Amino acid sequence: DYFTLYEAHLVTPDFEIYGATQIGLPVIRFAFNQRMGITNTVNGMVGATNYRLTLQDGGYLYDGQVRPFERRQASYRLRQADGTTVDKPLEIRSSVHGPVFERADGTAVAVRVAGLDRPGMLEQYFDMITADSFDDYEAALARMQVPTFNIVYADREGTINYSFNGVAPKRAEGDIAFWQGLVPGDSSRYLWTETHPLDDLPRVTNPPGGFVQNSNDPPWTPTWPVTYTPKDFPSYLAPQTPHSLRAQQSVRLMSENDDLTLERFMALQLSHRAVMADRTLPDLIPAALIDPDPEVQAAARLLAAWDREFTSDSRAALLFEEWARLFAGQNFAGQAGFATPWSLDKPVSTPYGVRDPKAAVDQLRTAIANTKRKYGAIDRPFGDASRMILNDVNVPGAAGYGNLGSFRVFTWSDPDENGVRTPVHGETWVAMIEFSTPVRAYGLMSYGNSRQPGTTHYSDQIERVSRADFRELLLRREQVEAAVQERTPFNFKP
Amino acid sequence: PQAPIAAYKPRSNEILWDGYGVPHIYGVDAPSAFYGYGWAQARSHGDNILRLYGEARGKGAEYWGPDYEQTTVWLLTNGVPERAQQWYAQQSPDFRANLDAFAAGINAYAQQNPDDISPDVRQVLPVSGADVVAHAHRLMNFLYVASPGRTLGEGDPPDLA
Amino acid sequence: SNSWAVAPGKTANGNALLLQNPHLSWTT
Repeated sequence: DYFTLYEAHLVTPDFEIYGATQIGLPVIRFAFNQRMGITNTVNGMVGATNYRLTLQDGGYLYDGQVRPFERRQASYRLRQADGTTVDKPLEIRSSVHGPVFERADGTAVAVRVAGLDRPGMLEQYFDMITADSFDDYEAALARMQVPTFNIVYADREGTINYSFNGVAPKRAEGDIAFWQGLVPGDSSRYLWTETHPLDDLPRVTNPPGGFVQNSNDPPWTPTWPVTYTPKDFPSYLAPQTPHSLRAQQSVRLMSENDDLTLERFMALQLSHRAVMADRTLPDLIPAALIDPDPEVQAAARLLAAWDREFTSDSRAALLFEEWARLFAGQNFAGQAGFATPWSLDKPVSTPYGVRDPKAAVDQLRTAIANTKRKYGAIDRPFGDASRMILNDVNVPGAAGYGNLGSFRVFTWSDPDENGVRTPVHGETWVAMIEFSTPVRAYGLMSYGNSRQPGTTHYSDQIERVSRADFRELLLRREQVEAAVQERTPFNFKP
Repeated sequence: PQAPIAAYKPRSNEILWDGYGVPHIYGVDAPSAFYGYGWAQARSHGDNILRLYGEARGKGAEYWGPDYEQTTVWLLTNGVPERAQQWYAQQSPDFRANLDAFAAGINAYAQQNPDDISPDVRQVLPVSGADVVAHAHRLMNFLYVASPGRTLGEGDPPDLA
Repeated sequence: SNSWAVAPGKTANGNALLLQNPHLSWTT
């Protein structure tokens, strides 16, 4: 509900913004205009701490002493089945850290959220997306009112920037995993009070490689060559974990290509490679062909002949996914199966290989069974099982799971009884902009621009998505006047 | 150096909607554009917007019963509704007027098109500038940054479609 | 989600490029 995006275009005498944003927000988070544009990705900025309290004598232990809770008696109303409401009491207990919650297992936890004193989130975004210059953009960003997100920026003057943005507490010790778990709630040692300014955070501007990127990876290869390393920052800002195969593809697609056109940029975004197959099939196939089971041999020959792309017509891709579920977990992020582990020294070519081929063939054996049960056969076309269905529009799917290496993402659901599955998460608003004069931009919204019952604008873009047939985005008045189908005059009197 | 194309200067307030239901909102000043934007959003996503604003008031349990209760406890315990009132008062006067206009656009869409608002979210109306601030606050700080799941020791993401 | 920005020197026409590409729930 909360995550649904909406596309819009605003024009006044003093500003212009085009793009997508979460419904209910009065500013456009994914915005561009004739001068500039930004986008966002989740960085998981650790902006809160959960403290384990030690309860003692009706208070909590803190620096050797029992300390009483701040307590207030509040209440809220709860609607009953018969349409009335009843008054329910609610105690709000609080420690120095913040408000206290009790987990089902009895753990008393106090949550401390940073940046509760930052009222200007909406205005900061607003000033960012209507900035007259990069310096103005940066001064807005530097206010620290937007508590999270990677944020990427480009403009018609030629500047690009990546910022690992958010409001991060200053701490004197502890790495990210420590501050992500339950931190001890019995000592002022772990009670932070200040937060980092913008120039303490990983950022990159106009780097020698001529691009920036982020695909939810930790911020240590935002560009290539890199301009910093993890030791340049406090160890609690971001993980030092293996980069996903999608994120590896992100770096490669940008770094290895040059003399880019908007057209080629768009084509690169559609990348749907089974990178994990590149890392595993060289060891897996010969090991599997040794197996006496003729079904495993046949499975191995089907995988070997596959071009390793998640296309609609792929007969091997479903089977490969089912193998990967076992070899790398249900999220495809597990590392224990590989022979050569991930390394930041080879960040787009590790991990690699199959550590234990014999065990992996056993995983293939099980995956064959799983595949036939889910989909009816080991060689069902990928796009016959994977469909994009909104109202009465039913179109073939392509691309897939990010952790298998697909850049363009469709997190396919578990299949229904007929083996049909649809995206639960993935491509929504997709736009590509060139900051020429005038700007040129194309985009699509997977699930349309409206969700009101009976609208003709819920399912009217998904067929175009199935063919990567992008809409030209219309910012110039004359383009808008040529395309208009409805005019709503309004007037606002405060 | 080459300047950008001449900016368009709106002379009247209007939404030009294209064939995919994208609103092109022209305002003679900022508050007008924000009003148009709220009207549009109400038209395209009104019901779920009203539900979300209702929740961010801490009134989910009151409006819609037990399925909304744990979110209500999370938000009231974290003081979200009152903090939003403070952030709203703490806005710069000019941006506050933009937020007020946005909310007024929602209210106006609903008032002019009451058939399009689902019965059980009607009780949310009217919405205010502070509701707009509150929803943003709950989204950023109390879904993205601090989720109920990570504090309460639960797990799987939201589940209401 | 994915995000790309490309500097002028890496393009043919000499203008920066931007990809907006948030991955979010469809909630069908």
